[PDB]
Amino acid sequence: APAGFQLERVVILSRHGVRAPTKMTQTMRDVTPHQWPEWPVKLGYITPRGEHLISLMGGFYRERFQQQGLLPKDNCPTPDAVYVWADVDQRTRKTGEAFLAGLAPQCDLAIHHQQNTQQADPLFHPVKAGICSMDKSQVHAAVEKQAGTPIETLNQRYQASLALMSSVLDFPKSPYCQQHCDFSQAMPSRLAINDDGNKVALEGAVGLASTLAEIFLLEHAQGMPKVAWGNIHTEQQWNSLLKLHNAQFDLMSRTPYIAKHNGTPLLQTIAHALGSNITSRPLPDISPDNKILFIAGHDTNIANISGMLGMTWTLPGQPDNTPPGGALVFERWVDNAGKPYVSVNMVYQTLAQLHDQAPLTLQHPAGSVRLNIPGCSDQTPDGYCPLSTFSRLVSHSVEPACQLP
Ligand SMILES: [Cl-]
Ligand SMILES: [Cl-]
Ligand SMILES: [K+]
Ligand code: NA
Repeated sequence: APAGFQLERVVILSRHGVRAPTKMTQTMRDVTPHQWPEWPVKLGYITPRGEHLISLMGGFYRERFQQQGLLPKDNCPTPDAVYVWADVDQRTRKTGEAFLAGLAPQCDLAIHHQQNTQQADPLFHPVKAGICSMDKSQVHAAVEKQAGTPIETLNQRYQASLALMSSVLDFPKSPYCQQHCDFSQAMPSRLAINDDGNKVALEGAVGLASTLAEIFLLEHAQGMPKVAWGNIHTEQQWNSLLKLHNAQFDLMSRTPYIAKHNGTPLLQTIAHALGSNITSRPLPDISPDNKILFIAGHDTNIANISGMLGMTWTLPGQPDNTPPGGALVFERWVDNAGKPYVSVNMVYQTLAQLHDQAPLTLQHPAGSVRLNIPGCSDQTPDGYCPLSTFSRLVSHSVEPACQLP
């Protein structure tokens, strides 16, 4: 950092770690003659390896923040300094615990989360929680705007990637094709919404391939002996398959109309934690002297925040834009005249770092991409957005109806 700059605190919005598939539907089984490999935990759970991998990130964060004077160079942080808010799911709660175990091994720290884990946390899922609702016609129009073309035509944008997915699956030899054969032709894209407008999905080949491609990446990150039945051989193939996943996320999570309805609570919380002079539902029991706020959520949350702030990225060595344990790290810096700024980085394990379970240290670091905020036209060439500007950008991107009551 520049002479005189001081790191005052950090807010980390992290995806959970490596998990088993959330579901394995009959369509997912039917589109390949091969058998999907069994995971060593319940569907949707983080695996012990996933936990380990998150702890490696915690250790990296410890080294980075110690070097910047934010945490002590040895022995436990004071507990007021570090706070975890995790979503209700096993995968997110255990990610929060694994982060603490890497950040502060054998320190007696515990996470926080919503008391009732059987209901949505409106910080992560305000629409499912009933805080606000989307208008179905507006969703359809906003997704088309984001795609730049009618959604029914989306497969035509991804012919090579869909053909590769077909070959990796051996789709033409699949029970699906014995009952219903070209992967793209068989499964045209369409946007499906429930009656209330609170459940939205991209149906068809791109949506399905997005899910499958992420499962292969997860298998790889889990160190399974057979990933995609041995059918992914090259970096180009990984990139081509994950292109479908990143596109699905751009459409279904980055699209600003959707992103602000799902992301308002989190963006307000993050901004407030960085020092924006706004009203935000307080996190229970958080200290005024908090230095590190770690929020354990989902890929969709990171994508929503990216859409609200107009941030886009590609991660060297990591084909998924929202990889397991990848996090947006928001840093509040002040210069020697006491002016506050926000920097934002995407910090992540490369595909190799996941697969190899690489130790992460300052000498052998996690990946990190410094982000441009396009609306922050005063952002410095070295990446610092004046907090006063960041605050105004947040204020214009949030949906007031979706603020936590
Ligand atoms: Cl289990
Ligand atoms: Cl495991
Ligand atoms: K900028
Ligand atoms: Na999945």
